[PDB]
Amino acid sequence: QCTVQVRLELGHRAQLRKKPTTEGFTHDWMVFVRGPEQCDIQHFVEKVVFWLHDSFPKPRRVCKEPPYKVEESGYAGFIMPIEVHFKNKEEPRKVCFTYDLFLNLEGKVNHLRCEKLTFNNPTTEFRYKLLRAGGVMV
Ligand SMILES: Cc1ccc(C(=O)Nc2ccc3nc(CN4CCCCC4)[nH]c3c2)cc1I
Repeated sequence: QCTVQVRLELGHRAQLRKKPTTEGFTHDWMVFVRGPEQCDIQHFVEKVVFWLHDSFPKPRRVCKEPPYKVEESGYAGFIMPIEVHFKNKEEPRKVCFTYDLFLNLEGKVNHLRCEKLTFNNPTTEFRYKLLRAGGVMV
């Protein structure tokens, strides 16, 4: 009976371009998954999959190593599913967030969403990956 908590930070920045691109993109944005300061989520994260709006080319964007992010331009916000896959042999194998990639049509957005994962009775192997990433026993 051991519990290990880890923290993920999901976020995005978005800025209204001074002048739109020749292709009518009004906004640059960047979305990411990371750990807090001094933690290393690559120890227990296999890959992060960002599911972009179906209008984007290759909207299944995968990062297998850090940084777990996508940098894009576009013209609108949307709801972006983000799957974080674990280096876990048992359940849960992954967690899915629905991320609100919203834009400020009149300027800049800099948003952070903090997600605390609780793993009950991880395998010895996966427990090792969580604590090495900076996870805490509860
Ligand atoms: C409700 C909605 C929200 C966002 C988009 C959008 O911005 N789509 C989009 C579609 C294609 C794109 N292509 C780029 C520019 N490239 C993409 C490939 C890598 C280099 C940058 N940005 C793109 C943005 C479309 C809709 I309707």
